[PDB]
Amino acid sequence: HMADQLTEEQIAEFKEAFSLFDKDGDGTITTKELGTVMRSLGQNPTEAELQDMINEVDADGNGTIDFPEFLTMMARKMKDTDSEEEIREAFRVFDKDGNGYISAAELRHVMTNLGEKLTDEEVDEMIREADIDGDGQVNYEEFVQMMTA
Amino acid sequence: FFQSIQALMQTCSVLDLNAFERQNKAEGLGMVNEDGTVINRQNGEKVM
Ligand SMILES: [Ca+2]
Ligand SMILES: [Ca+2]
Ligand SMILES: [Ca+2]
Ligand SMILES: [Ca+2]
Repeated sequence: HMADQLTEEQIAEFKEAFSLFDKDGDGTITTKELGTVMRSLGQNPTEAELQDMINEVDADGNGTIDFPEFLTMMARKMKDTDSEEEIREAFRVFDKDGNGYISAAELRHVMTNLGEKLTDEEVDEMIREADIDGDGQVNYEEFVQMMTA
Repeated sequence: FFQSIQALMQTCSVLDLNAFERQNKAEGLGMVNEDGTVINRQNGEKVM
């Protein structure tokens, strides 16, 4: 949903961008309006591709781009940036310091913040399971292949 | 009066396993809202 993907500030910024394209203010983006801003940016496209880049996001097929369609375009662009990198943030939650290894103390820190509590001994049980190298720290490579700590 | 009473009694709900099964899956998803985050919203029970 747009509320999940976009914040109030981003919606305001997109509206200003939409109004930059819509010099008329009627609420729709025509080919000439889209072509004008492209020339200001240096590009000189033809109407054949200019229509194509409109039809690619025009939902109702009226031939013009309104704000609901403009927001829907930007909502997809924000969403599809992250595809499978969600494990990177999950790794950094356990990795407080910022290096490439998860320490037992760092695993204690996240477990302390979470509801479940450890008796300072079973923390070694799952870290040695995740850490195959046996160095006492779980790196990023060990975390993605199998997640226990 | 009695036609209304009889109709009301026929619309009274009983234990529905299909509704119960749906709720168990629904509570297992753990949904949240956009503006902030709701902790397992307690919207109306659908079993009786
Ligand atoms: Ca216009
Ligand atoms: Ca349209
Ligand atoms: Ca670390
Ligand atoms: Ca290791």
